[PDB]
Amino acid sequence: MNWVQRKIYLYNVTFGLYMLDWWERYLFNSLVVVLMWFVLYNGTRYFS
Amino acid sequence: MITIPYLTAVSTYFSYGLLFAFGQLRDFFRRFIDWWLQGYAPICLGHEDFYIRRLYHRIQDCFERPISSAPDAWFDVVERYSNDNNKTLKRTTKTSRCLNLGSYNYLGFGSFDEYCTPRVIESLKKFSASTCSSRVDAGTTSVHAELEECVTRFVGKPAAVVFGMGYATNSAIIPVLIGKGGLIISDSLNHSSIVNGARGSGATIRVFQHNTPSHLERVLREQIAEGQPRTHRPWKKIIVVVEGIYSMEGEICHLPEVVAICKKYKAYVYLDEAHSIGAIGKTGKGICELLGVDTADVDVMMGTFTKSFGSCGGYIAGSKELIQYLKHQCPAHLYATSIPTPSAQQIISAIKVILGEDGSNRGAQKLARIRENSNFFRAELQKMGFEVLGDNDSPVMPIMLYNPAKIPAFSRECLRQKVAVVVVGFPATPLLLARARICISASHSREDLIRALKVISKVGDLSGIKYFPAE
Amino acid sequence: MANLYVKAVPPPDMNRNTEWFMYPGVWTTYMLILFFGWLVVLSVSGCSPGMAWTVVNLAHFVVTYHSFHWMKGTPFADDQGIYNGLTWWEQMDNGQQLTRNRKFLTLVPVVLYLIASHTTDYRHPWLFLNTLAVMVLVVAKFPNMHKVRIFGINGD
Amino acid sequence: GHFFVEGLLGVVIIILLTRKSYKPPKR
Amino acid sequence: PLTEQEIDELCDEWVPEPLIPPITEDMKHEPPVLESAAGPHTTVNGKDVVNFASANYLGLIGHEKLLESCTSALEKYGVGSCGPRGFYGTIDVHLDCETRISKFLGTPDSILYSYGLSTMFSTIPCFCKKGDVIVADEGVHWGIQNGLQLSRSTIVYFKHNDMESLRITLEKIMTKYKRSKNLRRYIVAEAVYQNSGQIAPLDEIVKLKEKYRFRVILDESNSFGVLGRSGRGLAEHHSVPIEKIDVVTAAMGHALATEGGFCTGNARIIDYQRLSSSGYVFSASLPPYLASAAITAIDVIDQNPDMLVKLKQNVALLWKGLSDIKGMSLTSNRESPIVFLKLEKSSGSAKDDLLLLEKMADRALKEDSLLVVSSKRSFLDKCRLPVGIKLYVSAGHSESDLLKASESLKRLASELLL
Ligand SMILES: CCCCCCCCCCCCC/C=C/[C@@H](O)[C@H](CO)NC(=O)CCCCCCCCCCCCCCCCCCCCCCC
Repeated sequence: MNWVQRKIYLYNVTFGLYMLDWWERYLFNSLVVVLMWFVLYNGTRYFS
Repeated sequence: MITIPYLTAVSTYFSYGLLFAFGQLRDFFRRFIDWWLQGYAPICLGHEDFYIRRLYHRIQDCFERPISSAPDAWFDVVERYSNDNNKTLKRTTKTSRCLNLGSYNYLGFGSFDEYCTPRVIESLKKFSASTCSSRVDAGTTSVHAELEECVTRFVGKPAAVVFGMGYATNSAIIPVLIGKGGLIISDSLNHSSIVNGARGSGATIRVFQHNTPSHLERVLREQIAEGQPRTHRPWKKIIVVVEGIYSMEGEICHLPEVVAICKKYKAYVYLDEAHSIGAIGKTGKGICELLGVDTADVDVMMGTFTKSFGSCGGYIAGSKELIQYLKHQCPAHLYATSIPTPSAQQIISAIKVILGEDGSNRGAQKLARIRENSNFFRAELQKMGFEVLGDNDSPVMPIMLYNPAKIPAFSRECLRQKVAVVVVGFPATPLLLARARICISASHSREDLIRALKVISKVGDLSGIKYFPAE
Repeated sequence: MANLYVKAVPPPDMNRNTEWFMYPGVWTTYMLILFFGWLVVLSVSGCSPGMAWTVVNLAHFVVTYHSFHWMKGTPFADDQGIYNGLTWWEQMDNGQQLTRNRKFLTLVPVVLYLIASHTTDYRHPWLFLNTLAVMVLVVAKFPNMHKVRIFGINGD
Repeated sequence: GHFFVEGLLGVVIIILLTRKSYKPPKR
Repeated sequence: PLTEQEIDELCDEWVPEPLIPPITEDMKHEPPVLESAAGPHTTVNGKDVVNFASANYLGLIGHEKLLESCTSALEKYGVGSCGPRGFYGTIDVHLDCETRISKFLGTPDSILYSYGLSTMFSTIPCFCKKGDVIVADEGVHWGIQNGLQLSRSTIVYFKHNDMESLRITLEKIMTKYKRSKNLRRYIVAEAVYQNSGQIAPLDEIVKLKEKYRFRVILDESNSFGVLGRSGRGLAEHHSVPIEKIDVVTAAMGHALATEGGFCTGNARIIDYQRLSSSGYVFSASLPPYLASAAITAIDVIDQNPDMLVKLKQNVALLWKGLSDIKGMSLTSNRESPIVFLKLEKSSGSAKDDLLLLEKMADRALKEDSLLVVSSKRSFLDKCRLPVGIKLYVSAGHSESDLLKASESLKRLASELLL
């Protein structure tokens, strides 16, 4: 395992995604990737 | 009592909320799927066992692992498969060879030694296993009358009675001593047998902070002054129940500071030497010898032969007229079947080894070897940054995890590298405190401990369970 | 990456259902879950903050009323069924009223209703709903409405 | 119609943040 | 409020009760210490005596083929279990025993318990909660009536073996709860009663429960391996499918010469008791050598169905000899192997009848070498059935020792009771 492959693994155990099933884990991962793009774009452009 | 890293105590509640929100969505989308048993009522409501199908079924391969060898330092683990969409694990051939770290033989008597097996086997071909009767009918053999004298010499007290179960030694004896109109100040963390034992009578139950005597006295004062709940009558009895070593906390009781408080308020003490009857003490005589406390200060003493002596059973020690009363009124002595003969012959011949009456000198090496291993293993984990509980001498050392998703991650990554451990979850322990239990015996060599340590250190880097600073 | 330790002391309780609420971090997570949801509804479906604070207040009333004032009993068979006729709210704090934890749970739906009204200029299509929530949610957390059922609904 | 509600709840909020915790009644 | 000095007196004027009551002179009598096993012909104080107090019905104590199977599993696993079943206390022999029992009885699944007497404390409280109804039998042994109290539910009793008093109770239960329909109802019985020696009629019990929608829990430890024509149990006796009985528990410390218990039944009820019991998830499992002998003992029962027909002959030969007794009267059944003998015409009081019975059981062994068992009730037992002496006849008893127990029991009651 390289560095990112270990940080992704550490992210899974701390937030409880290691236990969920293949769709449950993909339904929450996809909903967090959309909230990270709506903050970057908006937040760094709607203020400054 | 348990320092919790604040930031790790916020991601634990967020992980349990994700397992609850995703568990209530699959229940409402399954209640509508029952539109596509004969007149009776369901053996359980859907909302009853919610944490047995939405939490325990996700990690069921970390429990009930079958083995096909004696509970030794090394044993064989049977590999199972999921077959039908992960619902019924079925076992195969193709065992493994792991390093036993989740059993209980502290002194290493649960295997095959050159002094007990030969004697136990020779006494089973003369009495033949069980005797099919009670102890007041036909169940008192010569081996049952000689085993009640060995336990009286070991423990120290003037009399003793041995039973066939360690869990029925607390549900069938507390109702005899106290009833309706009495009080039981129990410690918070007591075994379920004690609790069920207090609920078997009409006695009221209270609870004082785990292992702090300054709260026991404040609980006793209120109860003695106040009286019985509704009708303010004075209690007729008070009994205080404590434990020698509190397992899953690895804590040795503050027995001298609990004896002196109960001795002033006229209460009775009830000791529970389940985990500390062959493990701690310079001669294996328990916590009354390690802490140096008079043995006549405690009224009743209960114990168990399952963990140190490698044989099922239990005992109660007390004064000579307490045993005479129990033998005549206890329900586990009048109705239950006597302890099997080869299970009682393995306690006599194990006690004769610890006391050094076997001719050899290998009874003190166990007691010496079990003190080093537990001290060297616990001192090597603290310097690596782990959070291990215990004092200095108890051979139980829980490692805190705090996250429900680190239970399978810690067990499955240790089994892959051939180390076997035990993990405990939320329905059992409190929501925030999940941990792993490590048992160190007197049969592990130093090389085995070194190998196990270099694996536990490597797996704690991935999961990041090194909550403290290293060195 | 680890600091700020707290030696959480163990209380009495003896009820696995409602004893987890005394440990440290239960308030900072109740507010973090309300903020995380707000941002999750403002991004998946582009809206205004006022229309996001109303959906976070309406969804929080359906998830709290069915958990705190509907389901009775405990999901653990360990205690047989001693509390077979007590809603989580009635089990909380062994019957004690107006405690430190009962004051925070009663002051969360009120403060979450003042933010969903002063960010939507009141109006009338949303002021009704946001007024039915608090009314029905605060009335149930009264010290007098203990073990009382309206017209014998869900009480035997 | 916008200040009579925010002005009243602050009064009600102070009322329960000062009450004394008491045991339930007896039989 | 009481001051912290007013409190200090109330803790000084308080004086507690003694831990135990004073020990009397009639509260101490040591039982016999026997040597060389415990079969039909045992040994006490040198002299050879006749055993009638051990509950081995099939005569498997000391069997040649049980010792060879205990030794092999005792030299391989050890004498201890080390740990619970939920951790690392699950050896393969434990799984093979549960597979063999269910194949013997013809049932999907099975479960093992460590102690024989503790298979009813965790089997009753685990099914009934604090809001259900139980209809017990008012003559059930302590083990069963302790699990009835552990499960905080509503217990209603009925007359001993009176199916007329069962219908009356069921009718009144199905009216006092006409509104509720969530309520779970259970009927708790016992195949061959220990305190009376009567055999339950499983013809009306499974016909009355199929009209009121109840559930049955049979505790058949005194019938499993002896009552049926093939040794299946009570079900075979009354010829009823073993599927109508929802739960079937038994103890293996009777006709199996081992220790432990089990609980047979469907798969949805067996696996639910695995993850939510009390004496299964909080106690050490069976030692492997004790569970490796039950497997051997079950095969002996299958391969030899004649040592059952030889048990009926023994009980019918000891029933025809005690048909003359004056002081007492056979109050048991006729096919059950627990010949009871309640004493006709109560001499003294409750504690006076239990002293005259224990003195007659002591003289029987101290004169002509006979071990018999008499009723022993504690203050926790809530049974009110008549007291008496019992004889656990076996299939290994001879014809000479079977007639030597009726002669010394008929001449010992005549010169005492009367
Ligand atoms: C996806 C992120 C969160 C999404 C929703 C998750 C929050 C739901 C928490 C519900 C709390 C349940 C309280 C009592 C429920 C009882 O009924 C049941 C059965 O009786 N007891 C039990 O299950 C035993 C108690 C243990 C339950 C563990 C759940 C606690 C996990 C989080 C606790 C602290 C975080 C939330 C505190 C309360 C939040 C209230 C819900 C917030 C509204 C969300 C809507 C945006």
